[PDB]
Amino acid sequence: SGATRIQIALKYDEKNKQFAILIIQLSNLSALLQQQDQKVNIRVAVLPCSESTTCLFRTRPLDASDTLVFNEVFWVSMSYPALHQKTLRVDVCTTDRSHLEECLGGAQISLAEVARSGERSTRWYNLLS
Amino acid sequence: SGATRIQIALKYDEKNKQFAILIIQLSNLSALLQQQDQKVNIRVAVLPCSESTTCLFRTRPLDASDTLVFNEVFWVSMSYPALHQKTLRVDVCTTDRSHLEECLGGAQISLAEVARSGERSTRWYNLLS
Repeated sequence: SGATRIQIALKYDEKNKQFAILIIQLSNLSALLQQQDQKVNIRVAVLPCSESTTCLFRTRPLDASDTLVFNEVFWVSMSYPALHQKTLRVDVCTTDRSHLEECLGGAQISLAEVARSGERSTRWYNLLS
Repeated sequence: SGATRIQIALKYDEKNKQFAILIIQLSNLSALLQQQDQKVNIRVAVLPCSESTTCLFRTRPLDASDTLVFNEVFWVSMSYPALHQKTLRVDVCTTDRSHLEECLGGAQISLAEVARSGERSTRWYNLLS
């Protein structure tokens, strides 16, 4: 049925010493989901996790659909040299009133080549189980 | 201190419907490897694994060193559409004196954005322990 993909924009803000992560959307989510009516969120982790900062984020949950748009931004306080040692982990997760994440697949994105300046990069990433 | 990084070149060859993975070198390997007189190899997986074609590759082992150059190229036979669904999993592994193949760290590289054109990308990728 193919790969599920997530589109993510990334941008560093040197003026404020902060990194922006824009979770845009999922495509071909049908490929990753067998059941019906499920709620989906995306868990975002900036790894390895520095203990003097929040490194774990979760989108709001939305009704599963083959294309699914979140458009949520997450800001992380981090210097550029520190940012370049990091990897971004994003996981598509199923959830219910039990409040247990069932994270069915994800991507990992080395941040070593994030630009210090200029425009955001916006790329599609395959999810792996 | 810092991330160990791997430098990898990627290029699709549409004339022969094949994909090239050039494992160039490790950098700052001392971040992940403290033990002495170890030999190190790079394991390379194109996932998910179409059990027809060959998915798993592995460099020769070399004596561990903070900068470590391999320059090995692995060729994968598959059409661009199939390649566009895959993810590349690379790991830095020791070959212990007792034939343990325990792995120190790795990276995950979505291939969704490899150019059919055959434009050669050469990038550094952080490794997560």
